[PDB]
Amino acid sequence: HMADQLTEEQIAEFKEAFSLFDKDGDGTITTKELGTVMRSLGQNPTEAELQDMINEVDADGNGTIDFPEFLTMMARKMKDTDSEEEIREAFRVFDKDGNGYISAAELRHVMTNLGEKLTDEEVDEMIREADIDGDGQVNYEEFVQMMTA
Amino acid sequence: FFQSIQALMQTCSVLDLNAFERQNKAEGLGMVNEDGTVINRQNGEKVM
Ligand SMILES: [Ca+2]
Ligand SMILES: [Ca+2]
Ligand SMILES: [Ca+2]
Ligand SMILES: [Ca+2]
Repeated sequence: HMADQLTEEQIAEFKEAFSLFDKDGDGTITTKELGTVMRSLGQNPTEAELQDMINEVDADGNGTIDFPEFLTMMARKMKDTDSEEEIREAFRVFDKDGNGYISAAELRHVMTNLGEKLTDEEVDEMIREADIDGDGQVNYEEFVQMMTA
Repeated sequence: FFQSIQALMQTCSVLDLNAFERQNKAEGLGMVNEDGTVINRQNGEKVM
């Protein structure tokens, strides 16, 4: 949903961008309006591709781009940036310091913040399971292949 | 009066396993809202 993907500030910024394209203010983006801003940016496209880049996001097929369609375009662009990198943030939650290894103390820190509590001994049980190298720290490579700590 | 009473009694709900099964899956998803985050919203029970 747009509320999940976009914040109030981003919606305001997109509206200003939409109004930059819509010099008329009627609420729709025509080919000439889209072509004008492209020339200001240096590009000189033809109407054949200019229509194509409109039809690619025009939902109702009226031939013009309104704000609901403009927001829907930007909502997809924000969403599809992250595809499978969600494990990177999950790794950094356990990795407080910022290096490439998860320490037992760092695993204690996240477990302390979470509801479940450890008796300072079973923390070694799952870290040695995740850490195959046996160095006492779980790196990023060990975390993605199998997640226990 | 009695036609209304009889109709009301026929619309009274009983234990529905299909509704119960749906709720168990629904509570297992753990949904949240956009503006902030709701902790397992307690919207109306659908079993009786
Ligand atoms: Ca216009
Ligand atoms: Ca349209
Ligand atoms: Ca670390
Ligand atoms: Ca290791």
